Amino acid sequence: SAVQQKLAALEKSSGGRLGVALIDTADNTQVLYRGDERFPMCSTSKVMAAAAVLKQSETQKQLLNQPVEIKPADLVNYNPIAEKHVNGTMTLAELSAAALQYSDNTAMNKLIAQLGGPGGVTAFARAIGDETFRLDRTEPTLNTAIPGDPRDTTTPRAMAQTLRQLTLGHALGETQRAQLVTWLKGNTTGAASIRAGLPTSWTVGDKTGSGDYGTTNDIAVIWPQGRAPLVLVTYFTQPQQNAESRRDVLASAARIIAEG
Repeated sequence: SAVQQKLAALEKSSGGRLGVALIDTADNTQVLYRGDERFPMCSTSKVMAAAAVLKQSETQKQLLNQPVEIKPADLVNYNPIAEKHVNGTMTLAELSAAALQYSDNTAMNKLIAQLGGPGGVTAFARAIGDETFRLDRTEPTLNTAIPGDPRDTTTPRAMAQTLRQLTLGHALGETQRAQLVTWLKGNTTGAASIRAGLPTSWTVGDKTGSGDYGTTNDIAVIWPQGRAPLVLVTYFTQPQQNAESRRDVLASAARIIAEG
């Protein structure tokens, strides 16, 4: 099709590998580019950890208010929110918000611990029908993004379908789904990625991710003005381990998608 020719050209101009999945919830059409190739998730995996904890709170009604210690030993490489609360506590709700809206890596590791390890996050993916998602490591090593390494990867198609179920479907209870949507809409790290390629009137909830090999990711639920919402996943990774992030590529992919 036309969009796929433009995405391929975008990819060729960028020198990396681009994976795109769009689900238009209006007619459940999908637009896929390398939709079944694995990409390193990096911080986009935080959505699954947060959703898994939300799923637990459907039974444990007070779980999100449970205080969790933040100790100096918990801090890893990027902890913009957790650093503000070292030797104090944050609730699981506050940790989920920090993981999603600030990409706080300590918050992610606490969520993983709450779920019983990476295997507990992966289990939740399986429980909602995602057989592709796999979380193997904690922060920060899940971001190594080594070419060909299947660890901590998913495919654009799988992540799009799963993000649709979490935010627009009924994989979570209504209060949990609304909380997830509110968190994503309050993301602070996404201004230069998918959002930058979309009309400013469209409301976006997204989670970015970045890692080694210039890996630059964004997954988004998009509410266009007077139109059915869209789910857009854009993964991008590059051949050089030290390559710089290319958020502009995600913005351009979104722009190409939005033209249709």
